[PDB]
Amino acid sequence: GTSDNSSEINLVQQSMPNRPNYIGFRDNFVGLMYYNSTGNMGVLAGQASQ
Amino acid sequence: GSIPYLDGTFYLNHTFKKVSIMFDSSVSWPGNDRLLTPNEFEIKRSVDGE
Amino acid sequence: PTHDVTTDRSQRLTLRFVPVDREATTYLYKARFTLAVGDNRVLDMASTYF
Repeated sequence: GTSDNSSEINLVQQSMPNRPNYIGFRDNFVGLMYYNSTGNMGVLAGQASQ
Repeated sequence: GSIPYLDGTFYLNHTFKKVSIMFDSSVSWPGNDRLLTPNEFEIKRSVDGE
Repeated sequence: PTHDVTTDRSQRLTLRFVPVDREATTYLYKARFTLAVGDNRVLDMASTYF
């Protein structure tokens, strides 16, 4: 039917399981730290000369 | 209308971003490390600048 | 002039210096840097600015 309230018709009810979906970090953590982006680069300057 | 080419009425020089100079694909002319940016001239660093 | 006006080695023209230590009071900000005028170069203090 259309409504979900309990009824004789709504007794017929078949439900497949939800589609599996895994979530997790990427390999070798790609994309976690900005790389080769000019907007925000990151430095290894010496303290004195900066 | 006015012809910027031959009477000096330029108005579009605000749309340049980066000028890179290379002498026969050597190190860039601007110098060894004369510029804050490593190996080019930077203008209108508009998108983002740290 | 050509002989002995400007160097040919590698030198920056503009240097940024991050604070060595910083103190953010409720109404202050005390930033302490370390100027590093390397050998064989002189810095005119009028060029510096925060």
